[PDB]
Amino acid sequence: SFSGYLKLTDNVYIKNADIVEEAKKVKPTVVVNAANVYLKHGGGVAGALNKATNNAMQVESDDYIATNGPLKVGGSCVLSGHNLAKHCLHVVGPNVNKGEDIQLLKSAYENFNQHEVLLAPLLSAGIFGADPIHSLRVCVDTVRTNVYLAVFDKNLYDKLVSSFL
Repeated sequence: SFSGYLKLTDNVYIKNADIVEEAKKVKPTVVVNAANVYLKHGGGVAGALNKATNNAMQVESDDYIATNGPLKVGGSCVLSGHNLAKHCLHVVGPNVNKGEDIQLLKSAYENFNQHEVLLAPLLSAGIFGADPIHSLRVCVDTVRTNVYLAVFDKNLYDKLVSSFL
C-alpha cells in the first residue's frame, strides 16, 4: 500500500513524491489527474501522467470529449487508470492563470468524496496558478475520504508541512 506519508488530518496524508512514480509503485484504485475541461494533457501533472501511459490516456480522453463534450471547471470524470491505477479521476480545478474563479476549487475537491481512497496532486497548484497553501487548506476542509497527496517540489512540500495549521 502507501508508504512514507506524513499524516496531516484524520483522512489527509502528504508526501514529497512524483505522482507518476508513486502511481507505478502503488497502482492505486484511483489516481487523480489535474485535468483541464478539454482533457488535453499537455503539461504539469496531466502531461506527466499521460506520458507515463504512452499517450493512451490522451487517446481515451479525446474519445470521451468527442462523445460528451468538455467538462465543467470544478467537475470530473472517471476514466481508465491504464498502467498507473485502476481508474483515473480527471478533476478540473480552476486555472487562475486563465482567470477562472478560485471559489471553484472547493467544488473540484468535492469530486474526491465519491472515492474511498485516492492518490492525488494539489488541485489548481503548479501551472494552474493558485496558492498551494490555499489548495491544501481547501483539500483538508472539503475532502472526507482518504486522500494521499503527492507534492513533486521538495521546497514546496517543506513549506506546506511547516505552514500547515
